Parts: sequence; structure tokens; C-alpha cells
Amino acid sequence: MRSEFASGNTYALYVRDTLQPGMRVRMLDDYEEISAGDEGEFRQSNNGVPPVQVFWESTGRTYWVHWHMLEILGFEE
Repeated sequence: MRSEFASGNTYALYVRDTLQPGMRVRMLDDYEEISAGDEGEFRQSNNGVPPVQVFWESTGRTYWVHWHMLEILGFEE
């Protein structure tokens, strides 16, 4: 996947730059309460660590997700 990078942390970096509050996201991996295919919006992130604050639409819950499992659907505007 895009996390193809050696540790995949570069992917976290790549996405973090473009993922600003308002960029829509899709859950690419299935994890805990969240399920693969869930779609949501990027509210905010912790600018240096994996935890990202995303609001998932289909569930209706805000969750701290992981950069490497986020599919970008941004530029919706």
C-alpha cells in the first residue's frame, strides 16, 4: 500500500501535510470499533505522533486513528 515506505512513517508525514481540518477520509483498514469502509472527516491531529482525531460518519463517533490506515478523500470542496 502507500505505506510502502521502509517504516511507513513517511506516509504518515506525507498525509499529515495535506490532511488539514476539513479533508474527508476513508477507513482503509478495519480496527477496533471502526470498520473498513467507514468514511469520515479529519478534524485535527497530533502533529508529531500517530494519533489523529477523526470523526467517522457511518458510526457517528470521533476516534483517534492511525496515519497508515487512513485513505484520503480530501479536496471535497
